[PDB]
Amino acid sequence: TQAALYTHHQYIAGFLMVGAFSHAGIFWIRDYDPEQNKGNVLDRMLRHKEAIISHLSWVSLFLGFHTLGLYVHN
Amino acid sequence: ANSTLVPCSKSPAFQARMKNAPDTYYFNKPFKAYAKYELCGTDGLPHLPLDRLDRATDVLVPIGLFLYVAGFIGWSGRSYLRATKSASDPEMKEIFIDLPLALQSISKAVLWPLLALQEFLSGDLTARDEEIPISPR
Amino acid sequence: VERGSKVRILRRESYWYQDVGLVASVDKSGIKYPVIVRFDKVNYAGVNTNNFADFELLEIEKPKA
Amino acid sequence: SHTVKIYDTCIGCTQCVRACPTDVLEMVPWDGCKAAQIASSPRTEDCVGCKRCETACPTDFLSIRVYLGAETTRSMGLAY
Amino acid sequence: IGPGDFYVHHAIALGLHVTTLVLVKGALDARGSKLMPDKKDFGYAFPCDGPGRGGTCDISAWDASYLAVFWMLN
Amino acid sequence: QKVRVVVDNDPVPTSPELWAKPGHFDRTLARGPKTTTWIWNLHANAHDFDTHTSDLEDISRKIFAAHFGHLAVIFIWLSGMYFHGAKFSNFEAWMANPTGVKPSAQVVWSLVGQDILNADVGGGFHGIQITSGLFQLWRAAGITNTFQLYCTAIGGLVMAAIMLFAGWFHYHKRAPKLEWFQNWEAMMNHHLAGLLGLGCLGWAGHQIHVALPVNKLLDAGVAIKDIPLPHEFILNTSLMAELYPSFAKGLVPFFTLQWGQYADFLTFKGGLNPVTGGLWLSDTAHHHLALAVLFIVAGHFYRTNWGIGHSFKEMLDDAKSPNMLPFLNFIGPVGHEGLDKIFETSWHANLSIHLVQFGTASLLVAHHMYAMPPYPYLATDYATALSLFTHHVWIAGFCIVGGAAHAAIFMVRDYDPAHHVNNILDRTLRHRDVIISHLAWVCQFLGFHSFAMYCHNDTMRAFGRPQDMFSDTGIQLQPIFAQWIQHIHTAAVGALGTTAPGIGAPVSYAWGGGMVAVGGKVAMMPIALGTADFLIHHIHAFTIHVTVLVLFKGVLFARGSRLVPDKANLGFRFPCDGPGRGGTCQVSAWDHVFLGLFWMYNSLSMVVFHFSWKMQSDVWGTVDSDGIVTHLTGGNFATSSITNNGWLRDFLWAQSAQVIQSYNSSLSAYGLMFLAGHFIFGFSLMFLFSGRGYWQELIESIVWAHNKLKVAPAIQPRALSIVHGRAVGVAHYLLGGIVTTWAFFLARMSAIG
Amino acid sequence: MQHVFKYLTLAPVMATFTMVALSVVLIMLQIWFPGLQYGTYFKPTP
Amino acid sequence: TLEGQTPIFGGGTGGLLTKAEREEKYVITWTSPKEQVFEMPTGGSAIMRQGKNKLEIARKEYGIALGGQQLRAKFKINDYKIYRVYPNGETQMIHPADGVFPEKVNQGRPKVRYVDRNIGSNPSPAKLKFSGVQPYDAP
Ligand code: CLA
Ligand code: CLA
Ligand code: CLA
Ligand code: CLA
Ligand code: CLA
Ligand code: CLA
Ligand code: CLA
Ligand SMILES: CC1=C(C/C=C(\C)CCC[C@H](C)CCC[C@H](C)CCCC(C)C)C(=O)c2ccccc2C1=O
Ligand code: SF4
Ligand code: SF4
Repeated sequence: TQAALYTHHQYIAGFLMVGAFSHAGIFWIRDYDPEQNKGNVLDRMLRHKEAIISHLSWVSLFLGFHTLGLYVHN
Repeated sequence: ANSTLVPCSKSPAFQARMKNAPDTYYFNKPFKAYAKYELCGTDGLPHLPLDRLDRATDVLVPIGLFLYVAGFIGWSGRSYLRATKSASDPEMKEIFIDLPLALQSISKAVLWPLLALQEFLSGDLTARDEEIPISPR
Repeated sequence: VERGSKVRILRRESYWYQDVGLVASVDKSGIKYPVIVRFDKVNYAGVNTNNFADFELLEIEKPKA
Repeated sequence: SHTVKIYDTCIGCTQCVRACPTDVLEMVPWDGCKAAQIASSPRTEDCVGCKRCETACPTDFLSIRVYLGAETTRSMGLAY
Repeated sequence: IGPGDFYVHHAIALGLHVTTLVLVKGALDARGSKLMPDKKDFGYAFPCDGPGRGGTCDISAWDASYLAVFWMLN
Repeated sequence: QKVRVVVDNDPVPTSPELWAKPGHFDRTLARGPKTTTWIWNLHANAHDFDTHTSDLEDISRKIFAAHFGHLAVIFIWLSGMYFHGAKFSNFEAWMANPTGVKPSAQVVWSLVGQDILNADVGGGFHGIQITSGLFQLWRAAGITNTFQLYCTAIGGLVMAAIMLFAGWFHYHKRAPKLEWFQNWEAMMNHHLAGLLGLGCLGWAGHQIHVALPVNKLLDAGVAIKDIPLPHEFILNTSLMAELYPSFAKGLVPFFTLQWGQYADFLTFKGGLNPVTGGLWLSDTAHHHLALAVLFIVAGHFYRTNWGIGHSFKEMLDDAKSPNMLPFLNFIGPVGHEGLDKIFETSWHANLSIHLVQFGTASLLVAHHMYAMPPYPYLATDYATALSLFTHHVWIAGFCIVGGAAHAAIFMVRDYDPAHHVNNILDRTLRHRDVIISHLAWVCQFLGFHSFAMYCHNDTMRAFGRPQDMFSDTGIQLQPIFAQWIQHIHTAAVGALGTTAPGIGAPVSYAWGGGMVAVGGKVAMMPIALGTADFLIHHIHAFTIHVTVLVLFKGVLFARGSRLVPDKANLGFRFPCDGPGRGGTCQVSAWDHVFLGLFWMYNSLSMVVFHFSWKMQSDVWGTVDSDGIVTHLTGGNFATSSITNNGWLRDFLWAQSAQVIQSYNSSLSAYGLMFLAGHFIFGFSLMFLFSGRGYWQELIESIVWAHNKLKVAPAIQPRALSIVHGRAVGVAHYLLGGIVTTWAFFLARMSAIG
Repeated sequence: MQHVFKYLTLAPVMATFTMVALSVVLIMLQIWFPGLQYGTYFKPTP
Repeated sequence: TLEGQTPIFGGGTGGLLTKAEREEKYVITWTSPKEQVFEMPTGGSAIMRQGKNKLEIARKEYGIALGGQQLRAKFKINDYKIYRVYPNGETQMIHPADGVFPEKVNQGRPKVRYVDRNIGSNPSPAKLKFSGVQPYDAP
């Protein structure tokens, strides 16, 4: 029961996390208009999206290279 | 102070591994080094803790050694790339290595930590945001 | 802008947005996009030339001589 | 049917019309470009949505755009 | 916890950061990118933009959520 | 007069200037790189000679010169095997004790603990146990010492240099005309009588004069040092007379057609040598001698220059209605007329046929070498026997897929509608919907009546209803036709009655007639077929038919279909024709090869799994003094292979114990490669499941970071093309899966074989 | 011969020389000093 | 009715289906200077006659591919026409629409589905919510 309950709620958590970002993307296309959000904190995020995505790529690359590299070394 | 980690020479589990090890080049010297310098867990294998004020050089030496080499490679590539931007056909200098240019870039990259510092201070390290290709928002 | 000028593209949807091109010719007629600009980097279609209007360009370096 | 739109950045190179496999596009007189012609899409009911016209368009960004819409027998390319 | 727990947490960190990278990149690029500057006019879920401009398979923001489910499951 | 040699003199200067011009062979690539796609395109089009130029004569010259280069590569590889078997092997120790020494010809250095891979293979030697069967091949050839292997290694390097010089000479100095390459009759005559015929005759001479006397002494038990060198059997005729009395009367019986007196060394026994478990070398000598005569006779079949012979064009023009059999006249009044145009101009069409027949030859090699083991101490070397069958099965599958691939290339590029007007090729294309629809149906019928019956078995077994299963103890499916063939072939030799009286022993003991044991291990015994064998054979029929369906749909629809009628104009290799018409992804003939590779892998994986489990379960094993055989897996196949839970548990889970527990042992490399194959398979899945649109957009952000630090490259980074991403995915998928099976097979056989 | 020298500066050729040289340096480091580990580099042999 | 004689063809499985009799059908007619072999749009080879020819095709793309990539490009035939034939017998000529090939500019052709702006000036979908207007159709 303990194993089933932990796995059940963790997997549901993963699906809910995916859905939160999925409907975030739907918001950008359907509901976001730059005129009413000009200059605010939501607009600033879109303005440096390249820095956000590239740095997320760097963290992913660093973790993947060294975690896998240390596993196969062992 | 961490108590579950003890010197490997004092670990009974590590000693059992030392005697059972094969008598080859790969085990005679390395076990002697591990016993004197490493800390071993209950399993008898060396463990690397980051909670000791002492043996801080054992952490900083490999970290600094890598960061210098990695920065050396990066600075060599960066300086070489910026040198070929002034050429008429920069793409051909990326599939054909310009050896005199590469040697100049490598020689300067020895002092890359100093070069990068003046590069950042003079504002020549980064390009301005509005002078960089970007996608529509 | 004029022939030989160095310009910065301001068209948002252009592949060369905020990039630098070289003016090849300017059309004197009343066409919508008379300025022809050539670029060192090709776009995703392999094309390195495009037509722009005056308000979509920023002069950053006058032509030589 | 699919929707094909032509924007004012067209240079009248007729490449999109030549690439269309179902004769959706044709070249019409115009005054907005040096070629004195612009692409038109009078027969979008025959458009399959292959986007060959977009591939042939040299302008940046595209002067011709295809927006896939409601699917019909001929827009799905069905011989049956 | 010991060294074995150290490596698996960093593997979990790799999974969290990559799944976030796929989702965030899809959300922030949902409105458009250099490859497709007018993505917002095509909606959240569309197949592609054809083989032109090098090919645009899995370019929609829906496809990023599609790809992120694989990483979320992993 | 018609057949003659015409060449050009110095057609291409020998200069290294073009070495510094990458992509010179292509007009687009010659301009230089602008994006990273240029680099990939340079390697992808490197050997596509028909896109370098439209001149057929120039293309053919490139084919001829490149083939010499590949021959040089093979000679270097062959020289390596002989040299490593002469310098870093235990070949001499193995020859003394073939049944107690594991062959080994690879020795690793000791730097990072990898010397643990130097296994204790016996004979006072430490190294990696090889499974290529080189030692058994060399012993059958009469090689007894490492010096002879060393000489062969030197000869291999010399032939490699000669091959390399020939390619340069026949491209840069004397390049034959197009008409030279179009001599079908001359080429067939020379390659039948001169290549196959004279090679068989030459090897028959080596077997008779060298291999037979040396191996006869070896099986008699005399030591290596006491066996005279092979040339002594030629000089000292008395030595050959003692072993074979017929050699005392010279060549007189051969020239007087009294060949029956040669029966002492040209035998017709069949069966296996009891001492070694391989085929009788005297049997193979008569086999190759008979082949030499048959091939040489076949080499006088085509008319070259003296009026005598047959013409290719006349046969093909005659094979049409109403000149065919009454029920074969449906091929139409044109028939094979016009097919000669294909062989005049299409290199791809010939490559398609030849790759297919190399698949056929390699499949026959795999099947006929385990049931009739031709080398001494090969059958009882279970690691080598499994490796040889598996290797040549995989080679055949790749060759067959290549045949279908270049068949589709011919259709797109070389096919001319004017040459094929109502002929058989035109008619085949005109009822391709008949062919594909029937093939699709039979694939569905085979899938339901082969695999879904396994699922029926799994459900019945889980229900606790074994009586309702398809098994020998439930609802039986006896392969009566295959069982009947085994009885006919066994009774043919005397073990529909005695139809081959001259054969003493059964042609193969797999069909019946008895068991052969060599070193306390089974060499070959009858392979009984039951319900489990009925089910698994129809699994092979299902997987093969589907693989045919994928490839043959691509070839028949390469020019176009009802969806995209102008696919030929789009080319052989293109990603799609846009999202229109509902979506036209993977319509190209190349994508059918890409999909067919997966189905070939699926088909062949079950073939080598069927071989591995059945041979371990019912053939291989140890024999005690009483003649009782205990098999490697103890007869699991009959009851466990009828469900894929049994395949999952008793084959994959159970037999992976060796590879999964190989850490801290000499087999640990197989354990590492077992995980390595699993990694590459999962790695390939992102190239197959994703698209380049996502990756190009991701590269945009990364490029922004490099632009921010003034370190962006001039050669603009691009995501792999749609086709390139598919090629990477299938390449890593097949590599990962095959390597995983390779480690799984070899680790187990190196431990229990 | 000048074309051969230009070919030797090709990216695949130079990369192969660089990787081979680095692998050689790393390989000899394993031969001369096997078993080097974090917390052990640049320390005398006991 | 449409005049012309069909090319020599022994039959095939890529021809017309129920859709031809139920919904619509297409016919391509042309004139050739000689009798010669061409490729059928759905596989196989056919022989076009000396005089005027008439071919029945399931889809309009078959006629455009045959007339464009084969008749004009290979056989230098430029007088081909494509008709749409309905089951009730109504026939309309659809290619070329006005007697001039679409790739050649012709006077009198109106601008259809033209947007008087660059593609980057399309309004965001948020401003057109619940209005039923797509951004590319916005004025
Ligand atoms: C009896 C004559 C003869 C022989 C033996 C061959 C043999 C061969 N030809 Mg060939 N050919 C011949 C006549 C002959 N040809 C004629 C008359 C023509 C013109 C119509 C051609 C046109 C032709 C083409 C167009 C091509 C070949 C190719 C090949 C090779 C096929 C690959 C193979 O099976 O590897 C066999 C592997 C071997 C190691 C065989 C040995 C190779 C050497 C060269 C044989 C030397 C034999 C010689 C008599 C010396 C014997 C010494 C000793 C035994 C006494 C093979 C070496 C193909 C190839 O790969 O070209 C390089 C190819 O593309 N041939
Ligand atoms: C006698 C055998 C033979 C010959 C002469 C050819 C010749 C040709 N083939 Mg072909 N082919 C063959 C067998 C053969 N093939 C087989 C058996 C298959 C089935 C797999 C194919 C499948 C095939 C396809 C699908 C295509 C060709 C194409 C071509 C043409 C271009 C060659 C090319 O792209 O360079 C090869 C260039 C490469 C970069 C390939 C090398 C990469 C390989 C896959 C790596 C393999 C991994 C390695 C073995 C193991 C791991 C290595 C390690 C480092 C990890 C050329 C006419 C292409 C074409 O356009 O034809 C007109 C094409 O699209 N062939
Ligand atoms: C409270 C939670 C919640 C709510 C209210 C919504 C609501 C919505 N989502 Mg959403 N979503 C959620 C959670 C939620 N989602 C989560 C957790 C994820 C991550 C997996 C997503 C991922 C997601 C995507 C990727 C998309 C949406 C879309 C949508 C909108 C249209 C729904 C649709 O496509 O028609 C109804 C859809 C279905 C009925 C789907 C069929 C069922 C799927 C295939 C599951 C397979 C069935 C499975 C075997 C058994 C499930 C149980 C069975 C009883 C059904 C709608 C506003 C779509 C949208 O707005 O388009 C622009 C869209 O593209 N969502
Ligand atoms: C085993 C399977 C597997 C593996 C290893 C990866 C690995 C990776 N994926 Mg991935 N992916 C997979 C399956 C897999 N994926 C599947 C099935 C999907 C669903 C379609 C995805 C979807 C997906 C998305 C959507 C994204 C990734 C991303 C990434 C990268 C982030 C992790 C990282 O940087 O680590 C470090 C890198 C690695 C661990 C890769 C292996 C490096 C090797 C081992 C180095 C060896 C070098 C050696 C000399 C090579 C030998 C020579 C050879 C060339 C012949 C990484 C390259 C993200 C990315 O690109 O972020 C930057 C990203 O956005 N993937
Ligand atoms: C020329 C050297 C160079 C330099 C200074 C950088 C610098 C950077 N890269 Mg980068 N990169 C390079 C080459 C280089 N790259 C190459 C060749 C590739 C293709 C494999 C990549 C692929 C790449 C990705 C996918 C990502 C970066 C990222 C980054 C940023 C942080 C992470 C990092 O250092 O990369 C770590 C290094 C790598 C990921 C691989 C580079 C290793 C290559 C093989 C070394 C090549 C050396 C070169 C041949 C030297 C020749 C010089 C000679 C002629 C004198 C940083 C701005 C990340 C980013 O945007 O962060 C914000 C990111 O996500 N890079
Ligand atoms: C029917 C052909 C045939 C057969 C059955 C054999 C059989 C044998 N050879 Mg042999 N050989 C042959 C032809 C053949 N040879 C030819 C043509 C040459 C070169 C001229 C040689 C050269 C040779 C050497 C040098 C050696 C052997 C050896 C052997 C033995 C080891 C087993 C083996 O090679 O695999 C058996 C192979 C097969 C079952 C299949 C391969 C046969 C060919 C490739 C199939 C051709 C048919 C094709 C698929 C259809 C063509 C299309 C059609 C329209 C015509 C065995 C007795 C070895 C030995 O001494 O053993 C003790 C050895 O050292 N052979
Ligand atoms: C295990 C996974 C799996 C399965 C079951 C299938 C099944 C099928 N593939 Mg397929 N495929 C797969 C993986 C799989 N594929 C993968 C990974 C690839 C990538 C390479 C492909 C690539 C591929 C191609 C390229 C082709 C196929 C084809 C086929 C069909 C072959 C005809 C057949 O067997 O009909 C019988 C059907 C089955 C055996 C499926 C299982 C049925 C179960 C066991 C019984 C169900 C009982 C009952 C009906 C259930 C109803 C209950 C109700 C409540 C639903 C069939 C639908 C071919 C095709 O369509 O030919 C006609 C074809 O051309 N596939
Ligand atoms: C991951 C991925 C990419 C991204 C992959 C790219 C851009 C290719 C990258 C190749 C690299 C640059 C080759 C070199 C990698 C080596 C591991 C580097 C060795 C470095 C030494 C120092 C060790 C695609 O472009 C793509 C396109 C279409 C379908 C699927 C995919 C896909 O899955
Ligand atoms: S291809 Fe583009 S630029 Fe050329 S005519 Fe068509 S829409 Fe205008
Ligand atoms: S292959 Fe890619 S670009 Fe082509 S139709 Fe399919 S998804 Fe779109």
